[PDB]
Amino acid sequence: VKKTIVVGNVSKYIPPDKREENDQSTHKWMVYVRGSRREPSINHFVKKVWFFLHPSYKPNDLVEVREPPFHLTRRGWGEFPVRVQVHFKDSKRIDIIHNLKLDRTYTGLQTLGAETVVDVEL
Repeated sequence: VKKTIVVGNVSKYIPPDKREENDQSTHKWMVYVRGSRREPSINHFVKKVWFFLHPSYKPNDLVEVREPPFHLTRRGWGEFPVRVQVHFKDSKRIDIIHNLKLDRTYTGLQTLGAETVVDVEL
């Protein structure tokens, strides 16, 4: 019946020397869809997830993940709203907007950006 869905992102700063010749991206970010802290795995009631990205990611601005974990990894230089559509196995689809937050430690280590928490009724 009642389930918690968390859409979050981590990111790491890419130091200037470690950036690819043809890629001016400052960060590598990962958006994730998980359950509660108590039940992080959502594979048993989530069929797949669609990630709707910023137009700059065209033609790959819509990414489908059907196999857990429900993660998307990309490089970028900007914060934008990531639209996440979660498809449930029994019943139905819900849209979650996650405002991507990029690392400001500038350590080059992966840090938690932000988490968007929603309660779904099913």
